Amino acid sequence: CQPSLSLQRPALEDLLLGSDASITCTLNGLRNPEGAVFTWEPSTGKDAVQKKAVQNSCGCYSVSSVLPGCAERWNSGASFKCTVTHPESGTLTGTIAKVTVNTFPPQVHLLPPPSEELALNELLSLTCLVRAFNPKEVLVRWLHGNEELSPESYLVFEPLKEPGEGATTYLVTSVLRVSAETWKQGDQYSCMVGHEALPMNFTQKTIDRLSGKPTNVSVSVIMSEGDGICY
Amino acid sequence: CQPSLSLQRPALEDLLLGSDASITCTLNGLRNPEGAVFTWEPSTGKDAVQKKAVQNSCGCYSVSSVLPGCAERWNSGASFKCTVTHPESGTLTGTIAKVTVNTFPPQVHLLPPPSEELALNELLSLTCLVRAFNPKEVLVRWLHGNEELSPESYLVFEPLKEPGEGATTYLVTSVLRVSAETWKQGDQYSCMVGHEALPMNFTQKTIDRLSGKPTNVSVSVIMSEGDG
Amino acid sequence: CQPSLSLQRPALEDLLLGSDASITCTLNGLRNPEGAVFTWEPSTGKDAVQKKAVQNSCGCYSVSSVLPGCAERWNSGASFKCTVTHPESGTLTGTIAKVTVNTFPPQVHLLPPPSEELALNELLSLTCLVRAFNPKEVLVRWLHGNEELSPESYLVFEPLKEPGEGATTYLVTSVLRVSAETWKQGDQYSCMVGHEALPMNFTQKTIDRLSGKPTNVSVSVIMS
Amino acid sequence: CQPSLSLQRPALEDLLLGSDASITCTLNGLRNPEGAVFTWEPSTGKDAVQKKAVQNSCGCYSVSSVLPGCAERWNSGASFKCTVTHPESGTLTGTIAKVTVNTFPPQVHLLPPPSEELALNELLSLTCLVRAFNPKEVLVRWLHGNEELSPESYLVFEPLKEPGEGATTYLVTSVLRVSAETWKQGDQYSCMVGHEALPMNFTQKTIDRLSGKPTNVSVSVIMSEGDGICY
Amino acid sequence: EATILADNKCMCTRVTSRIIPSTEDPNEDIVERNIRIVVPLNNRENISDPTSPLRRNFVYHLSDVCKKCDPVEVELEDQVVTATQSNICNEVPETCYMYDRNKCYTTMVPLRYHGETKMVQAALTPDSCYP
Ligand SMILES: *[C@@H]1O[C@H](CO)[C@@H](O[C@@H]2O[C@H](CO)[C@@H](O)[C@H](O)[C@H]2NC(C)=O)[C@H](O)[C@H]1NC(C)=O
Ligand SMILES: *[C@@H]1O[C@H](CO)[C@@H](O)[C@H](O)[C@H]1NC(C)=O
Ligand SMILES: *[C@@H]1O[C@H](CO)[C@@H](O)[C@H](O)[C@H]1NC(C)=O
Repeated sequence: CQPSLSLQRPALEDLLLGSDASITCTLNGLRNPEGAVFTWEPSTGKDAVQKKAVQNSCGCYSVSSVLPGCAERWNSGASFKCTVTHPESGTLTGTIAKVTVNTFPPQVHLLPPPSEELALNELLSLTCLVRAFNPKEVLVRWLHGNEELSPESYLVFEPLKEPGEGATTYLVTSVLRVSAETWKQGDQYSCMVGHEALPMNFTQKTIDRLSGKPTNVSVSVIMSEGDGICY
Repeated sequence: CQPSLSLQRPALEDLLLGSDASITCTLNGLRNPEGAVFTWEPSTGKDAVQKKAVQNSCGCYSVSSVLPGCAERWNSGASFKCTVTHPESGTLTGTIAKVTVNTFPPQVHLLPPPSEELALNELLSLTCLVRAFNPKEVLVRWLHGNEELSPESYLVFEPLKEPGEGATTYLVTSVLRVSAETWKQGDQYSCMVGHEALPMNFTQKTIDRLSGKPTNVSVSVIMSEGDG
Repeated sequence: CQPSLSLQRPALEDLLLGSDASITCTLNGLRNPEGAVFTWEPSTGKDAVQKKAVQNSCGCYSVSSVLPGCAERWNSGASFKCTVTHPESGTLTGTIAKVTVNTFPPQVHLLPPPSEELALNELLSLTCLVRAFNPKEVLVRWLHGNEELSPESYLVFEPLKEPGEGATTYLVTSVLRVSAETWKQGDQYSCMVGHEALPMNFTQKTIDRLSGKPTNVSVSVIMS
Repeated sequence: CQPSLSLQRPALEDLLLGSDASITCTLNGLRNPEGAVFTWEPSTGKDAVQKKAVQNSCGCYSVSSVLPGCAERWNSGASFKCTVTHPESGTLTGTIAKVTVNTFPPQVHLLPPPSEELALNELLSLTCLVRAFNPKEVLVRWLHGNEELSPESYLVFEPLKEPGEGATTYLVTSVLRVSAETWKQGDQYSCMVGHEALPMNFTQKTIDRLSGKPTNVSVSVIMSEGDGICY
Repeated sequence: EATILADNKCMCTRVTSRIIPSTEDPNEDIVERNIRIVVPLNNRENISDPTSPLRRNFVYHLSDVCKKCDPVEVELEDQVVTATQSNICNEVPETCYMYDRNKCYTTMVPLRYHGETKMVQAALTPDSCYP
């Protein structure tokens, strides 16, 4: 349990959906509570707030300070450095930034309910599989019609590194439990995903009992001439 | 660094993939690895292993006490007990047992790959969705044909408690990446899952390239004019 | 106002098909609308009819007469000579004849309407391409149901000399606007083309919605 | 040959291809070759030019002047006026205005060779039909395989008013004689048509050996997925 | 009465579908689609360039048929946000079979007037590309 420094990155929720992202400079492994000094190099925006010392499972202390009002700098790929003086002995520094430069925009796929779970007219599982995102953190929400569903109704599974060779990618899954009654009525359900290396902010996909698997599809091919113009 | 005693059940892998099950009684809160002498009462059977060389980041000590031969009493649903007496704390005691009150046979479904991956080449994504009972522990494996695939090829998530009321159940999902070529060529893939209550230990569901309800697709051609 | 004599060739209209074709002898560049004497030396025995004098925008006069009796000798290569005594002074002379030295019969080609129009119904453009007349004059008419259509329904474009060497020919085009319904229902359409150097009094071509066509397109629709 | 004034529009080629748009103001009838006077109502600073008078067949004199730079004004639908002083008399006046009411662009349809000559190879006739356009001037050019073809080899006919009722419209037909060899090899020909009522100055249609249909034709039509998720 | 799930303008492929009741029970219901394709018999490999061979091969990826590339708003608690609706629209332009009547298709031609060559932009769809 020796003194050590680390920087806790801003949450994706604040960067994409919220209004004020912040960075936290944290020392841990400290025997002497309080008395530590936390100085940010980019002393702009709003003053950092020093938080109270808290004991961990070993009785050592965690002491940190948070710098708010930093979303505008991160949206440009900027950087932050923290220099700290231990409450006991030494000078320690570190840096972070919001720039990885080897990202893969997400691919959001939706899997409709299994036949085994919809033939009974009970409850359905809509599975959202978001694939490929190099900075591992995802914002997953679900929509029922045009309204957001409460987060207590989602099971969102943490990101895991994908196996194999090549560029690193990760999967995230979430399951929404849906009443077969509203699926029968035709209510639309959609998965909403956030990830910074992606344009126009967020991404979404929607499914219902029309997009799902059909039965006895009718296909009509028409040969055309004219000018080859579709009207 | 306060004293405590707990019991850790055998891994499900130890009770379904053959039998090599043991219960680990953990003796915590030690300031000396020599620790304490502990006793046993899992029915009978003189077999104990004491590992003393264990430390936390706090620098404080823990002892792992292994009792082999526990599988039969997990299959019966019987209890086990562990006791120790430390110079640091006096006597610590605890028990462990299989939970049957909220134990329900599982419910497993498979999701064929999404459409975009089928239109494309490269790779696909087969998803195995598993519903777990409250005393939940799941072994998720996959088959390519009749061969077991290495865990290094899976992506398996931890269980999360489902919303609702009246019972506690969890969901897990796992994804297997499948080459488009073997998909189109007819190689079969399957999700095997091991669970406590399942009478035959393991269950299996399968995905083919033809899985699902087959359809009468009606196709016709119109040579008439009108374009579109 | 420079005096000059010219003879006007008989026009195809009335020639290969009408009776009593005629030739006109005309003096231009006159200051006196009287006294011109149009003597005719084909010696058919017919008296040319003197016509009323007319003026240009500048006041110059033009005076002419018309001889009846043409086709029977004109199409035979006869040379009709005209000498005119000038209203004011002197005489002028010239001749007219069918020139059979280097003539070319026509070729008539009809083009069905384009698919771009057929797809829209409305009216279709049936076009008659008439290639390779030696001189410029041509009679272009159409038939609808084998009945002649009025001149008001035509769009016939002036003869223009054909490009190329080793030739002396003209090209003419005509467009007929035809309701898509009559085309789809099978009304017959024809292009009639008349010209001097010819085996008959009517060379024509016909078109319909139908012909031997490359239209059996095999459409292999695949569910994959 | 009585004294008179008339005005003449710019050439359509000057309007659509070049930049030297101009208007011509012409006197006619007068008996005096001596210089007359031209006044341009727009009253531009640019040098309006009196050029060279011409004697007609009857000895009548034609005089004219040109106003340059009539570009944006015609594209904007602006009118022009000319007042002239005859050497023998007083003043005459007149105007030109662009049609901004029935500005209908043509429809262009191209036709392959007729079958009679096509069966004989030798020399083929390709034809271009320009129909249902109102203003009385059209620019028609014939192209080769992505290469302009010399005017001495194509035959363009004058516009001719269409039959029936409606806005005044004209047809134009043109014939390009084509070596049967270039046809058999599939050399690509095209009709280029230009006009001021077309939002773009020009439109193009093409002919080649496959503009019709071979006697052995098939099309591969594949519907992929079919039972997939239709979003 | 059918719901239109997809209406593409490059590959006319109106994909309607509707809930057709079954013959077994009034509760059980069936779904059926109407993939109405329109294949051009006269169009080049590419429609942006008129000097390409005729098109005798057509493939219709359903995902590409039912696409969505029009951002939408979403009431995420108290922050309305713009929403990409697919993971496909990403431009290289996509392969296109038929002309979109509501898009302008043109070609550049070297025409020689008054003695010099000029690059003139000519319409391929003259009945569209208006203001
Ligand atoms: C359709 O072909 C055209 C012809 O090249 C392509 O589009 C033009 O390509 C040139 C050369 O790269 C560019 O300068 C132009 O900007 C392009 N046109 C436009 C409107 O952008 C096009 O790539 C072809 N389509 C496909 C799928 O191959
Ligand atoms: C096609 O329709 C017949 C009609 O009786 C039915 O028996 C058959 O099962 C159907 N096939 C599929 C694949 O739906
Ligand atoms: C159809 O194909 C056959 C193949 O021999 C051919 O004889 C015929 O001319 C083609 N066209 C039509 C319209 O049948």
